[PDB]
Amino acid sequence: QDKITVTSEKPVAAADVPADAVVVGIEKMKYLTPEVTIKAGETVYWVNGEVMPHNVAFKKGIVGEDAFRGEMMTKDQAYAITFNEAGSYDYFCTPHPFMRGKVIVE
Ligand SMILES: [Cu+2]
Repeated sequence: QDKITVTSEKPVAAADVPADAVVVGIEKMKYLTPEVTIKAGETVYWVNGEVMPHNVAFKKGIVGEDAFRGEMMTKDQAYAITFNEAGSYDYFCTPHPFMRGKVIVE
């Protein structure tokens, strides 16, 4: 089905993120780590630092045949995606498509 596994449909509190996680922070309309590289099976967390809501989304054909739109995080919410397959995955923020980043899975 999908190259990815979503954990929780819902955003979790940043207080729920584990200490050893790879975390991509979001501040000032930017993903703070624009290119992160993990191994298949690892989970990436995004944590929104600001009051502007931000999500993580994938166009069609990137993590599956369909498009994927994560739920919106408000301030200090976090969001997790587990990447099962090796590859390069671009995401963007649905209401702010100039916000982009990528995950390299190997
Ligand atoms: Cu955004």
